[PDB]
Amino acid sequence: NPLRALLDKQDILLLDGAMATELEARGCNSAKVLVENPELIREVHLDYYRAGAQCAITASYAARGLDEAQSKALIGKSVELARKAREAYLAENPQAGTLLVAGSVGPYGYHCSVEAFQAFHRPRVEALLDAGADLLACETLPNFSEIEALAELLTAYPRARAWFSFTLRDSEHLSDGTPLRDVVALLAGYPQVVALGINCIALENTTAALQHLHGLTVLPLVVYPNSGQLADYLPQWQAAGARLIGGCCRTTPADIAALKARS
Amino acid sequence: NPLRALLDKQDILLLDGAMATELEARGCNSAKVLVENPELIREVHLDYYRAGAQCAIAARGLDEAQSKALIGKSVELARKAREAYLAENPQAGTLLVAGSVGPYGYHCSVEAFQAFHRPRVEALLDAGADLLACETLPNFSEIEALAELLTAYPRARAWFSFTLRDSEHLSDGTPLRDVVALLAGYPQVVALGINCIALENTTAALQHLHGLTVLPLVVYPNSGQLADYLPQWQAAGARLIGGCCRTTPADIAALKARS
Repeated sequence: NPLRALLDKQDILLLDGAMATELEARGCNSAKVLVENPELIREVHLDYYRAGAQCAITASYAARGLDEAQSKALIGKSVELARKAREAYLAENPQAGTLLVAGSVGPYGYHCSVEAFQAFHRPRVEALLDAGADLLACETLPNFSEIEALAELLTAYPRARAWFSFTLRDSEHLSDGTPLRDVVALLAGYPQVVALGINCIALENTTAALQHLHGLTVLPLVVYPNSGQLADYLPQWQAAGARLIGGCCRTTPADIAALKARS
Repeated sequence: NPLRALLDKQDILLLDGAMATELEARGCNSAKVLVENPELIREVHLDYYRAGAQCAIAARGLDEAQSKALIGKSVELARKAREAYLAENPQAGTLLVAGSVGPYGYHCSVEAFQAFHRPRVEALLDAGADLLACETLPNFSEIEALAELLTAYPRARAWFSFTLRDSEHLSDGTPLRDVVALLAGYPQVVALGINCIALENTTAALQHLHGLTVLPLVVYPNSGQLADYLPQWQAAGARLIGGCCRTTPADIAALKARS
């Protein structure tokens, strides 16, 4: 468990934020930057580590024209860059403790078979795991059937660890309508899933959602919503069992810096 | 870009001058005036706008939420004078308020520089500054940290002005070709130059930078005429000109005339 070392020493584990915002500042215009401007992506990760983030989440959301062996080299490269920045930060501040790189697995795109979802995600899971991600961020998941497929797929790789974050229709249901009490009940049978929560969601919908999950599981809860203060919710969220906190769309290293201070 | 509107119409953008001189004239004797005499500071800014300036430019028992209200207030006052001036003479064009970001005064970590400057940057930006004056920067490492810190605020725009050891090196010894090469990778940095410097050290410095970038150069040195250098400086790529220590609205008035 990559989270056990940290959660035994501190109440809050800090995540990073969006990537696009920092890149826009440096004059960027999706996975072209991994080839043409890899140094920028290296620097953005370094900034978040500096602002106080303890876990980095990867860039570059594969491509038309490449086979699936080229895609993994691309996907893997984003993990490598996050790793380079981490080493760089550990050289600067040796007293910074344990830092992690999380490889991202976003949603498909609907209704598919479990095996259809598994064939789709398997390239990326292996690419991220082989590249050296400490854990897998299964995020922005709206579909229950797709959730099953990912948790089953993970069992093929015994050393993999992951969290599962979802999008919501309301405070009690997935975006596809599935009741949260079923999603939790499912994932409870999967020890590899080490954390649960929500992301890419509006701020004023986060707390109720967390509160509901808070009653269904004592797994560390994960929260990183979109920008409007984000650091102002940290008390409510922590009380709702949230232990991994960061930001999504429209967030910058500044929001994470605010979080560091409030913890 | 706050500067394109002005730089598309005129060769020279006028900055203001010192503050202490005008305040001394009105009978002042660090942040006591922001709370006790805020009207005075409003007037000095109004005075500089009249003289021809187009751009206007502390905890101890206080927490950092109070400091930002103080720091923010100084931008607000400059904004009030601007509205006051634009009510009086509406045909005066576009005027800007620049929030100041001074030096750490050495060696600190990048994160230490960023933690130090983050309160003030957010305070100025939230208060409504049009751009940030990163001035009197002697230290290269502190310069990096600041350019990086700025990327956290995508809509922020800034200029970077430095102090020098000679005409080719920062006060910390770093060659200017390194400072320029670095800041060239940071689009938010919209102008470069020098400030708080002796008059007879300005032109050589500008001439060197002139060969390294075509960004608008910023110059505002200490008092000795300051307006007498305006041709030399403009020829050296300078487009933002004003004064620093010991300068008064008179020096800015002189510049207005010579352009």
